[PDB]
Amino acid sequence: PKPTKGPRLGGSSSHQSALLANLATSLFEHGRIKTTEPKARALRPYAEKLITHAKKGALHNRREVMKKIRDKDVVHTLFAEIGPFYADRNGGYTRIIKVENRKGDNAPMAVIELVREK
Amino acid sequence: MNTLDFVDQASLRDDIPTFSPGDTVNVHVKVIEGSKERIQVFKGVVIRRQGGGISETFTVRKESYGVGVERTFPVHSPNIDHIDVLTRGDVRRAKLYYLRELRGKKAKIKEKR
Amino acid sequence: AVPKRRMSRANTRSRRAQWKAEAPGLVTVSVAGQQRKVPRRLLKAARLGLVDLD
Amino acid sequence: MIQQESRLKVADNTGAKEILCIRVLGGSSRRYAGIGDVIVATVKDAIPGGNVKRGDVVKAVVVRTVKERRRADGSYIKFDENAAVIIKNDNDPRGTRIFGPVGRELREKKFMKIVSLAPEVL
Amino acid sequence: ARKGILGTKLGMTQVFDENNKVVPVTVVKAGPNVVTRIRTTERDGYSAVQLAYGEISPRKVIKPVAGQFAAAGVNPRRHVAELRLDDEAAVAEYEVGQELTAEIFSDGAYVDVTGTSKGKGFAGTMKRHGFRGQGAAHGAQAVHRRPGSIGGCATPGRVFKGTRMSGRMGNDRVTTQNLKVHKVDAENGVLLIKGAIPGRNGGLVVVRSAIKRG
RNA sequence: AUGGUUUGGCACCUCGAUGUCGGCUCGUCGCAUCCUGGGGCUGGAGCAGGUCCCAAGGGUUGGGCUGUUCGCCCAUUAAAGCGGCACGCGAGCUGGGUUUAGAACGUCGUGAGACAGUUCGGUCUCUAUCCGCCGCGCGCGUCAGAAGCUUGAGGAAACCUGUCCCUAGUACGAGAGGACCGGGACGGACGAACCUCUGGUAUACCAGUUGUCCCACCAGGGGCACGGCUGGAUAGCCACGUUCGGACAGGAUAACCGCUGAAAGCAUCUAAGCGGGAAACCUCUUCCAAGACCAGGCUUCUCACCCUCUAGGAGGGAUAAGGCCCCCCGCAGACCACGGGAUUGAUAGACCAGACCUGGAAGCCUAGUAAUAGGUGCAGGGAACUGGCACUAACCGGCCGAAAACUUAC
Repeated sequence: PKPTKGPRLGGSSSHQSALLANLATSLFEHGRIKTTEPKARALRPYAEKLITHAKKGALHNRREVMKKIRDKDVVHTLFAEIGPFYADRNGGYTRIIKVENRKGDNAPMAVIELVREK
Repeated sequence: MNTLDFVDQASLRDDIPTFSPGDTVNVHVKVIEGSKERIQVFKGVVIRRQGGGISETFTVRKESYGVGVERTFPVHSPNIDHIDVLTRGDVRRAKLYYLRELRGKKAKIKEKR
Repeated sequence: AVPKRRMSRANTRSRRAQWKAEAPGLVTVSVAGQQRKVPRRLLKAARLGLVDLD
Repeated sequence: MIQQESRLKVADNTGAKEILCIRVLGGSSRRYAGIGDVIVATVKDAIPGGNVKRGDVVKAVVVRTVKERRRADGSYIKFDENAAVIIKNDNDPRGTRIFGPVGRELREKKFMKIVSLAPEVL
Repeated sequence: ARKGILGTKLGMTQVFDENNKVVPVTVVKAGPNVVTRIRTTERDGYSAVQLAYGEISPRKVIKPVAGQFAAAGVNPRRHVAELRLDDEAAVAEYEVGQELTAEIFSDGAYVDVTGTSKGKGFAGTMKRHGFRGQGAAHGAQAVHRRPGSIGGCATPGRVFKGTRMSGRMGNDRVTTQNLKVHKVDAENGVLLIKGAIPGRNGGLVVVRSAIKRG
């Protein structure tokens, strides 16, 4: 999606890519994760586009997802439940909730979770 | 929807033959030589095409008298009376800038068969 | 560069007065029945029970 | 775009092979010379039997450039090499034969003899 | 006298004239303008006409602006601006409620476009003032872009108000003069102005008749 | 006779420290003016000069040699001005020279050593307190609280110039040569705005490919090796790109040209007067600007409800118009601010479609012993741009915020 306007998240572009991949993997595996607010803000489009790939479930899309997720159990869950679950929803798969700041460095924490309403 | 499209379409020019980089075309360009009209044909290889709609431009490169010549034309330019596509080239790139360093035998292009 | 002179009390206090903290704005919320103050930034989180409230 | 200390191949048959630009005539502190500009140049390489000699200060006009040059009708022209033709004070070539194509800009600058002698004008 | 209109910068495109030359033209949405207030010498001390432009929902206007528009007699508009005329005979042809559109201009007319320049942020002297930086080699130590000398040797011992140094750049009202109107698209209310006008796409611009070439 | 721009003289100034020349970067001022501008006489026929007045608005090039200032030279140019400001500018830069310690040559001294004689090499430290300057906010004020649009005292920016074509090969001139004035086009340097074109960049784009490890394996991919290296690369920023600018006009003037005429019966551009007269001056162009304390003007909106001490004023509370904070954001941005949206919503993301970039995806089939090639197929993949779409987030929300009175005139 849209690249970050400012400097990268983890201090380098490769670290940022690995960070986004790991965060997306954790979000798909658990269903909700807690992280600093900018991290979730950057994670939203990445996870939503991965879910969009998972929605139209074909071998091509499976390879497209696997070239970013790298975790096979999470890929199987994504293409078995998460994919079909959002079949009739057009966008807005995730939501961001702002929570209390961190104690060590006063970083703004936020919780990003998949929607389960319908 | 490309907001300036309604302005663009009025000056857009039809009848442009379809072509791709690598094709060999001859461009019939009208010129002015002491206030009289004549058409000078420029025959060469289409090495690039930068899509912009009305501002779409294509480049044709020819080897003339041992000196390489490149000419860039707007596709919808009224100064171009007619474009004729002679042969279809087989290329793997959208821009043939590597042809600027090749001469003669090495600078030939495969023909689409 | 080094300071050429010792700063007087007036200038020191006047510039020191600008180092201060602003009071965050609090709005009420109803969780588990009892009413308590929570910043409006955390209103939704408090309503979903994501904020530890002592 | 040709400037000071730039080298140009010679596109005529005066015996010179390569010249070095000294000044770009046509205004004080002028910077670049495109197709059709007159420059002051010194001959760096010359044919052993040619009439010109190395180090001769001459007057030449640029006829080819590598940097593409915009035209009035929105089209561009780009050559492969920078080339110049040695001329006299009356804007005629000191040679009798021109090698390689030239630009249309030599017509609006009243270089009729060079245009006529050129093998082709683009 | 000097005509004018409020418009919006839509973008820039390319057109070919009747000599087949290329003409880079900026598209200006010179939309419908409504006269809201008339400035007169007998009341305000100067002669000017006030124009309104843009569309906004009626629930977005505050009570004072809505009251002013209602007193004028027209629906509120997003943008309001004044055109300074020269005398009362110049303002005699404008009355409140009259609608101004793009066809007040004609092909080949010369116009002056006023807009807010793009923002460049806190810009250094190399960018803000065209300073030539110091050498990038030959031992120069951390002075590749700094301005260098400021004053000199005591005497005034001060810095001479108006010294050019780094600071905020852009975001200032700018007027470009003697722009030629290539075409007036009446049905879209669109002006094709040859050249570049200040501001970003979608910004507010004021198109006025040229003061030098008109 | 001026000047302290040159070498001088004095030593009042600092040895419990004032960087010593050139160069770079950045200036500001004077006119004793290099060009452009206005005139006079010409030992000025015209051209072109000579010379002298007025004139400081702008401009006043790039290189070779030398550490150089200076200077000579090479190309140009309208011209390549002279000077002041610690011979401006090292808490801005350089260390080439000078000016430590090493070493050598010539000369001097028996010797240690020495030479405003020569040559090679030789640490340039600092987090900005105050004034100053460039930008940005907070607070209060402008006699109720606010909101739109502005007038402008005052200030800043800009001010350059060339060639060619008609008038005209005329005037003048033995001929050669050679115009005044007025119109038009194209340029050089500089400045601003902008990204349609060209070009640069491109750390979440597309494709190729090397070494290696991993996804059990083939296939297909992934991590690392400067984004591993290459070929392209939309948006944004930008110039090498595009467009535009220096004006026109008026007033008062300088040198000067004058009209009308005294003192001084004539004369006299003058002591009364009245006129022309320049890139200088005031307007004119662009921009800032009511903290302009004379704190402005035209409008519009709310235009009210309590409690307390003692009723003199004051204090406190709650409000209206409106603003801010929290939230979604920006091509606005260090922070702040500014601008837009906030369910009565297209502000951002996602989704769908298009534009554009890349260049023909995976799987399957076919041909080939294989490398590989063809079909399915303008395929697949994808960021900025455009249009739809409330699916996600802009929230069942907090803080501020409206009137002593009197005099005179009508």
